[PDB]
Amino acid sequence: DIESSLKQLAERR
Amino acid sequence: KPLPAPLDGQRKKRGGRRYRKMKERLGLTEIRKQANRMSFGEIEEDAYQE
Amino acid sequence: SYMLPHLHNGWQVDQAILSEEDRVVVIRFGHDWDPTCMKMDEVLYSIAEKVKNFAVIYLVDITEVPDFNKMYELYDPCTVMFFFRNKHIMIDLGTGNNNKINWAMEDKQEMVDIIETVYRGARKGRGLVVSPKDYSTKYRY
Amino acid sequence: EDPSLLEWDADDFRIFCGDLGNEVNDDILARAFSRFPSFLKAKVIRDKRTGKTKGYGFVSFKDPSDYVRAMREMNGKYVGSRPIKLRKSMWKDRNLDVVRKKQKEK
Amino acid sequence: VTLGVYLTKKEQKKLRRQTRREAQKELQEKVRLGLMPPPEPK
RNA sequence: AGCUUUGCGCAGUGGCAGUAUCGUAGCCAAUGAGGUCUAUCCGAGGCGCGAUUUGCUAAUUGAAAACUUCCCAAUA
RNA sequence: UUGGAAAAGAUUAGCAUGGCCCCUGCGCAAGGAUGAC
Repeated sequence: DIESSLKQLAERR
Repeated sequence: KPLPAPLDGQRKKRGGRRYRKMKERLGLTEIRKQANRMSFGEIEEDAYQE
Repeated sequence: SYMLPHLHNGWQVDQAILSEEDRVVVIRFGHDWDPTCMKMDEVLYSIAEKVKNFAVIYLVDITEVPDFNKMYELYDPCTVMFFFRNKHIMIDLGTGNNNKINWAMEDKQEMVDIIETVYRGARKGRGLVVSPKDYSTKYRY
Repeated sequence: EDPSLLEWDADDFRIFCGDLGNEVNDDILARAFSRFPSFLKAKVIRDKRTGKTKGYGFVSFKDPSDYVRAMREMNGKYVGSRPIKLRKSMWKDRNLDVVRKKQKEK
Repeated sequence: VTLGVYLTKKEQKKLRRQTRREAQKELQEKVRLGLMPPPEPK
């Protein structure tokens, strides 16, 4: 759950 | 601790009895006059003493 | 991080709004990378468990869930949306538009007061509620 | 002395449900009564040639303990568009008024 | 064979409070049931 | 059989009630809590947290402060 | 009888109950002393 958002944040930044 | 959910029930259903001691503790019969009054016309004590 | 639950489609959003009956649904439309959304989500996480009794927070990505862009005028980089029992609640912040916050306040107490006022007005029955503060001026001196 | 209480008064418990939606809860009171164990009557007081309810309605439930339990559970429950407040029906008739007058002087 | 049980003062007070609450609840249920009028205030 | 005790609950009169009345799910406690008197002596809960049910009636504000179709003109 | 038209309930105050205590009466449990051909 948290990792799914972390990967999205890292990819977009 | 989480903040309790705000709610507004009926403030008071009955009066008298203990209710009076309750206010007596906090909200007792003060002077209730010349303390929250402003005296529109004249000035008490000094002008800008504050 | 972003421990706040996320909604990945319009279906999640439109049953999340109808899921809560005694709690105010808060939806953050925006993007995690967006800094302003980062500030607001940090504030929300700081108060995520404080308002658990009468409020819930969900995060919605605009790119992932773009169906609400036209209907809710989601043209700002970030918006905050308040719902209760399927009805939107407008908040009179003094910014010109009462539908969405559209800004990130650093003080968590301001958001706590805003959500408390929204809950009080929604349970009482008013669709439009007045913010207990004026945000037209940033109060910087 | 409106002749309308002769259909639901059967030595049952009458509950006055007010603070409901004026344009809502037309027949939702019937659903609430059916949910209630007694499911006897859920009459809604409305004005003729008005198009909307008059507010409080009279729900007649045969079982008194079940009526009390439902009133405890449904007190402030969100029914329709507003929480319906349930209290006890008064039913002050001419005989009741005469009895009250007799007991007032004594 | 049977053995009695002795309860302390606090236990007796709690039992009295519970019994009074049960009696009050029974009276309230009887009054709300319409079986008998409530007792006259005094 | 008469009489009486302790404890308990019901009922009743009178009295008290914020140095008062409780919950405590937290902790400690007769395997001893707390003690400046009587200390090779006394013997109970104490400390923090959090509270102070229901009915009736009256009054104020307000146009309306909530119980089931109301109004107008005329005769009987 | 007749004709005609159609605050999502506030606020303050008082009484009683509930709470606690002395006493009374009763019930119950467990007893105490004692009278009688």
